[PDB]
Amino acid sequence: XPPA
Amino acid sequence: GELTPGISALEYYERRIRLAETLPPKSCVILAGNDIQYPFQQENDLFYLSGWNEPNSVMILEKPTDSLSDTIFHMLVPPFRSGVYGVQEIFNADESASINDLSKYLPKIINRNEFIYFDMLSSSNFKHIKSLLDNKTIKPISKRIAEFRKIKSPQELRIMRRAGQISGRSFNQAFAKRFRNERTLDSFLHYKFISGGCDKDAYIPVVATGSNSLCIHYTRNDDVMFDDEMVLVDAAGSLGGYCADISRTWPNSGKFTDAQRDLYEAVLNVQRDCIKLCKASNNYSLHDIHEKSITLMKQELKNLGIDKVSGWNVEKLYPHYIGHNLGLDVHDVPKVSRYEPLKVGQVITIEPGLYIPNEESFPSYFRNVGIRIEDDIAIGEDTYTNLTVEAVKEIDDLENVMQNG
Ligand SMILES: [Mn+2]
Ligand SMILES: [Mn+2]
Repeated sequence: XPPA
Repeated sequence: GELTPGISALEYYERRIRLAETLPPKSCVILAGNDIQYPFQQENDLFYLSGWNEPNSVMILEKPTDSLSDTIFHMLVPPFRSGVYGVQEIFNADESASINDLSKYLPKIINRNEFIYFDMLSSSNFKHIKSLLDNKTIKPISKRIAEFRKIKSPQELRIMRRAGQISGRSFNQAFAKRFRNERTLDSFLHYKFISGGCDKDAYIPVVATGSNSLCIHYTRNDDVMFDDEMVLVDAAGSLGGYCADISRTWPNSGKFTDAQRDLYEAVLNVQRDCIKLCKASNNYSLHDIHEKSITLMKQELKNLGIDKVSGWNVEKLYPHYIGHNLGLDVHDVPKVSRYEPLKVGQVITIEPGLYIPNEESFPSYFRNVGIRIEDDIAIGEDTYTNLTVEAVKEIDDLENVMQNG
């Protein structure tokens, strides 16, 4: 998963 | 008749021709590979152009004139090994030699060219070549290669679909069982990926039950699983170099309660609406989609009556981005622009979520709960393609597999  | 799983030797040749079509006369590109530290992991820019997966090697691509039929492809390799005769007969290199001859072979190429492409800003051959370059011009190359990697070919799309199908059926088989510790669920999914046909894990996974689900980077995966909680899992496999990526959440007891139903439906509502936008005729960009996902979530929070809490705006209950590009790396091509419209052939993820803290300002049946749902989507001309569609997510489909199998 999530980048930022 | 393939070279690597899913890709033929002819496509690799066409990738090299397309890059040469953007270079001026008298240029040469230089790329160095990685070393053994551990299962080996090649430098992905060199793998995209050749398919070679041995350590301690150097690749060079040379363009002498303004004609596309004079191009030359060099490779330097160690003397199981493929060898000098195999790298030409199987990988189709025009010239080859032993890696021990780098101090005499490379200088002959540099002296006869005008433009030198090398990323001056850790491998053993990298430190060697950089020390040589500190009336010619030195230019970067990594950003220019990424603009090609972000548009997948029809064959590339087909191998990514197979890895997403294998990971999704493994989730369905886990839904029909009961587990009492995070570590048993972890080792089950890993074995199903491999015996299903994948090569290895795509990334280090998350298995977090109960209150552990509030930590976005939880990795220990060794706790006891209580009968009153839900669990959040993020894991997937990889095949031939290409990655997948999946998230699901479900209750440990096998039946949704009323409070569990109301929170899960808020997350699923946002995800379905955002997936419908992924059409290239709409002209949306990735950042446009993130902005619209914030507007949709705050309406769901208003219907729940939990949107006016002092000190907990929407950015604190939903504190991460909406997705990213996907390919040979998990966070693929991170240097392209987030603000330009999406094109036909890209692959992106969609993964919103919600996470409620342990404070008295919220109802007692909402504290210490976290949920996330994620899929992989390919962009089309006037439609799209869901690559991980086999894994169920609707409430009525979930409860049917958990109870009947
Ligand atoms: Mn993920
Ligand atoms: Mn992801």
